[PDB]
Amino acid sequence: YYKANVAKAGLVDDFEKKFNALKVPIPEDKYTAQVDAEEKEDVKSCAEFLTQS
Amino acid sequence: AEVSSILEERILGADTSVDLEETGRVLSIGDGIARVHGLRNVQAEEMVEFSSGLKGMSLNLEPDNVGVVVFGNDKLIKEGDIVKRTGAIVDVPVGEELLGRVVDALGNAIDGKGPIGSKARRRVGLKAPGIIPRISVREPMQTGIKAVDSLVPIGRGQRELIIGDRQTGKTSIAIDTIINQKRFNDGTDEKKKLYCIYVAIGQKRSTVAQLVKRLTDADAMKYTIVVSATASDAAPLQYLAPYSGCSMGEYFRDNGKHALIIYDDLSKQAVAYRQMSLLLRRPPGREAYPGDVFYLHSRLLERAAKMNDAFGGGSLTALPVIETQAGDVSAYIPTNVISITDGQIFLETELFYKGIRPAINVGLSVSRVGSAAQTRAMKQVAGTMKLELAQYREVAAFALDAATQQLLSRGVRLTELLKQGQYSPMAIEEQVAVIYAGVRGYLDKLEPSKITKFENAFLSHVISQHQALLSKIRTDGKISEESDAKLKEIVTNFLAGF
Amino acid sequence: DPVQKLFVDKIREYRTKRQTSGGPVDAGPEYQQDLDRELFKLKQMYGKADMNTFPNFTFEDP
Ligand SMILES: Nc1ncnc2c1ncn2[C@@H]1O[C@H](COP(=O)(O)OP(=O)(O)OP(=O)(O)O)[C@@H](O)[C@H]1O
Ligand SMILES: [Mg+2]
Repeated sequence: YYKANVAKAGLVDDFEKKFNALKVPIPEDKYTAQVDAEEKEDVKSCAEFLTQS
Repeated sequence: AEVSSILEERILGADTSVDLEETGRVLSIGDGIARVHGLRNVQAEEMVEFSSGLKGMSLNLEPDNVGVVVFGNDKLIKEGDIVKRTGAIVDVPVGEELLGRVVDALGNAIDGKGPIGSKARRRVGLKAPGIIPRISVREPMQTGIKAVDSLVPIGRGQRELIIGDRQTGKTSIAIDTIINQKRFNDGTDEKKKLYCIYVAIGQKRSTVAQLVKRLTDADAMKYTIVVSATASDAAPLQYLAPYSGCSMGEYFRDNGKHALIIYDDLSKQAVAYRQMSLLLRRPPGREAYPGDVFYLHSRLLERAAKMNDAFGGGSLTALPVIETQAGDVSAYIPTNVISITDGQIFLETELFYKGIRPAINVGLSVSRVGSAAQTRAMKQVAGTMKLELAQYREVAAFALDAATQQLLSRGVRLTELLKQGQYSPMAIEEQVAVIYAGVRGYLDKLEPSKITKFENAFLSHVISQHQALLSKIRTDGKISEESDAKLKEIVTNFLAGF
Repeated sequence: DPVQKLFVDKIREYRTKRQTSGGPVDAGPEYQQDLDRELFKLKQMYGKADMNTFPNFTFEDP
């Protein structure tokens, strides 16, 4: 419909095709470095605190 | 290129036929009223036309001349002009073709967007349905405001009245009601779809434009008609806009569908009628309003019926909006319309500024249908809420013992529960969840300044984690024992976890 | 239908305009002044982005 309602159908076709080809990025888990903390907890909870308790 | 082609397409089809038509000469034109001489066979309240394509209504049939009111501007009509009778009582287009279109009081498209494809016309001045066609109001009209759906419920075929001062939140209630119907209109069953009509009388064009864009943003013009007779439209148009809109809704209710119409305001239709009547020289009455000022409204609000299943089963709800002066509900038009309508919704500025929004004065607001036209879950919960607020309002003017202290606590918790924002109507099951949480002593622990935070967070949590429970409540339409136990555990868990 | 001399007259004037529409005839300076004014207003209301193609993003992670 839209390209049927525009004069320079070529330009809108170009935008449509560029949209189709081009995608968007996605973040990562670098800010999830807190992964490390979990292991540390295993020490107090399961190794240290558990044992002396 | 094709622009001129489509331009020609219009000329290609024209009106060749010239007929021998009766006429009359304008003896005197001034203030919007013409006194035609001739038109010996013109009917009463018939539509006539002027030499410049401008319409009018023959309202007065005196022996020597016909008093005609011009549906438009008056500078273009001269003396000795020509008035041709169209031989048809005033009527307007009707049909689903009008949905999503802004039209003027006479059914002319006002937003561009081409013409109306209506295949049928209906007379504005039609008699109300008799006593036999109707049937008691059964279904609920879901408004989305907690305080209206719980404490002053509205059925389909009822005629509520939204009465208050200027800038207390009346049009806001109207728009919330219009927007809420989106969930039902998007669904599949046609027994819940409700087509909305908004008659804007005397409102400046900027206000109606804001309203129309607000409806478009909420994607609510798929099923809304807007009949705008704004301030700059001659009085004969603001007088007739309510009747045009009511005919557009009469079509729906007569074709088995459901419609909702919102006259906004009727206190300005009364003023336009008074101006017309005073310029036709009819003697004034009390406050200068004509004698037939009650009739004006009673014949209009009596068309909001609830047809029985033999006449289609369709319905037409009405929500007239009145505007009082400094809360003087005792005025003339307010009292007329209060004695015409079924329910009322009193908005008060003292409540608007005290933080209670919508300002609905639950103490005075009434609804004759009451019990009927309320879902079973809401009926169960809002009853206890109503009793609790009724008791609270008695002992409220002050602020000891545990029993009355807890009574005040519960009343205040419920009060802050009923507040709401703008253009965010709630599904009925969500309202039931919130009111159930509030009324079952759960919020009595929380502070009253944090109740809004709870309400909001609880809604956001339930709408995602417990969509299944809300679907159950909606489908079964009651708080069953298992549903009650669930609700109990969800609320108990959430309260502590917050 | 071939009798409404003004019907065919209007059609004839329309045809002549169609033929003569190489450039807006009788445009006058008002044509350009308006065109510019409302194009400018639309440009403001929409935006000042790169009015040929897709602007790029370069988003930022949390
Ligand atoms: N539930 C609400 N929460 C917050 N603000 C509200 C609410 N309802 C209304 N308002 C405010 O009240 C103002 C007036 O609203 P509205 O137009 O609905 O009242 P009104 O009486 O129809 O006004 P008028 O009669 O002058 O047209 C709005 O600016 C709006 O911000
Ligand atoms: Mg308003």
